[PDB]
Amino acid sequence: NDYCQHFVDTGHRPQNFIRDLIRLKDELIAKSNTPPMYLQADIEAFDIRELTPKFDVILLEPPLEEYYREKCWTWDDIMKLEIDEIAAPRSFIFLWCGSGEGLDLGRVCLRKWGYRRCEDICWIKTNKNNPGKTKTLDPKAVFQRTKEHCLMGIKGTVDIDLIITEEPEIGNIEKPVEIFHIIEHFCLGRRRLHLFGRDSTIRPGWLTVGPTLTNSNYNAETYASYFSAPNSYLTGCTEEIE
Amino acid sequence: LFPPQWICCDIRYLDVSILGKFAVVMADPPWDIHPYGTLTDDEMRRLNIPVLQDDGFLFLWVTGRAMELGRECLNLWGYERVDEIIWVKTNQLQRIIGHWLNHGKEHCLVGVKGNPQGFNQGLDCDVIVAEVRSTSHKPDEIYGMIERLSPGTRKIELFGRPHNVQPNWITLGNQLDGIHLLDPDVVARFKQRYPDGIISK
Ligand SMILES: O=C(NC[C@]1(O)CCCN(c2cc(NCc3ccccc3)ncn2)C1)c1ccc(CN2CC3(CCC3)C2)cc1
Repeated sequence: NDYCQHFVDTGHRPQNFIRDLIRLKDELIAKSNTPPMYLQADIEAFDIRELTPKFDVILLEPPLEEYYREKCWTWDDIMKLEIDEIAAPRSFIFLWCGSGEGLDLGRVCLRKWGYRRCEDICWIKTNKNNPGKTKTLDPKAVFQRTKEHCLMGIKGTVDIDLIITEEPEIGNIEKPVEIFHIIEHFCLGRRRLHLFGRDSTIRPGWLTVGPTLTNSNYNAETYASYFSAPNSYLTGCTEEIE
Repeated sequence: LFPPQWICCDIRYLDVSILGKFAVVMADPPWDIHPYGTLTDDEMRRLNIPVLQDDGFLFLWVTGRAMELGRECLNLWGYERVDEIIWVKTNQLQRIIGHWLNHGKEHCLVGVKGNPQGFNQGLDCDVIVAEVRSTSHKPDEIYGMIERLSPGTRKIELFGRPHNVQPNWITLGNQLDGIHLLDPDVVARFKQRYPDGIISK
């Protein structure tokens, strides 16, 4: 059964036909999580170094133009972010790169900031609910684009690399929340930064920084107090120290 | 000449200028990641891919650090990467089958060279769902996507095996059974360049 031919015949994406305990770890993660902290900030005009301490995990979700088919950030803007100034010497990054030139310019970024790519996480979008919706292609595109990539980067010394959900409605720019589960399940540390998050993505265990946030509660010394001794090196996947 | 053609050879040493120009190139290279018939990074870079096309598309399978090295070769050979196919690997019941995450997919960079005219861009989408056959066997769906993209044109596969030979394609690999060429222009240029049927340096 050739699902590519079927897609050409019917408009049903091949991924429409994909089918489909230790969740104690999930509960450890939740008990480890710092209170949610968040800060409204125009990251273009903002001294990134004010965000202390250095982060174990950075989730970077710049608002690309391609997300608005029907302020956007160019890869020119993104590449100029001083991301290496706030990353811990051992740290991880998750960069949403879209599905176009971002797959190349995002790799340049990761190298610019001193990371190496260890994983390529694909968010594959099903169209079970609108097989009769054709895609207006990027001029350079050879194929209808039905996925987005989140690149994982490492610097210093259970889950699969796929997320499958239904294609969100036009104008919905949200990424699948499953990326957070993948990230948290790595147990990489508890200093977790989400750049370009929104009110709707605020989440325990995370510091969210973005221009559209309506409220802020970030205090650098309050934030640093969550990781002062004896809690300096917890993975996020262990018990609190008594 | 439409039916399948092939050349058992060391792709490092074959003079690919005898083969003419192709609307589509596919390569599935033996990258030097984490060896068997492996090519080093410099050998990959030095492959004379540039002579193979003037206007058309290259399909380049990549994994591990070849995701980046394949982008290097692609750009060095003169291509812009314009798409990236992923093949979600399933079993016969459509269930999905790098030390941080398990891998559910393989990647195929799509590069463009020149200004391809008359291709059916946008017919297929960039996700393949298909059953794993045997190790390092790519899915046959890619040939269908390529045929719908560029129907009836000449194509060439690098590092193919005998199961890979297809009509409209010339397959190169060191595990093919001899030479089998039917296109007269190719046959002529092959006899002229290789009067004794041997491919050495
Ligand atoms: O099996 C493969 N390809 C056939 C070969 O036949 C094998 C032996 C080598 N090979 C040469 C090598 C050559 N020169 C160098 C040389 C020659 C002799 C001694 C040492 C070096 N010339 C001509 N073919 C090619 C192969 C390799 C990697 C993958 C990865 N894929 C999995 C994937 C597919 C889509 C999902 C991506 C798949 C298939």
